[PDB]
Amino acid sequence: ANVPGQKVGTDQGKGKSGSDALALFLKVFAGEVLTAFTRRSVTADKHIV
Amino acid sequence: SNENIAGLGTASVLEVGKKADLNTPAKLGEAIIGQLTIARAKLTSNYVPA
Repeated sequence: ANVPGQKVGTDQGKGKSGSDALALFLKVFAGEVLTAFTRRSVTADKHIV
Repeated sequence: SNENIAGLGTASVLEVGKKADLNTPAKLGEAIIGQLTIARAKLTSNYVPA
């Protein structure tokens, strides 16, 4: 059957639920920022200035 | 939820006595040093370093 081993991500404290197996790991920053798309003008050079 | 993991240890609260029956200042140090003995012993059984 299965192999006995360690549970490094499960929380097995006193009086604490252990139904999640990824509770002690952290969330990290990806490395890219989603900025809005740029806008451009069209009438800059089509009249008298 | 008084422990981190079961089988490691809890905290200790010790009573000294009534307040109206310790008028003399030297009648309070006796109780204090008489209750510090149990506090000394309850910290060693949890393997707390000295």
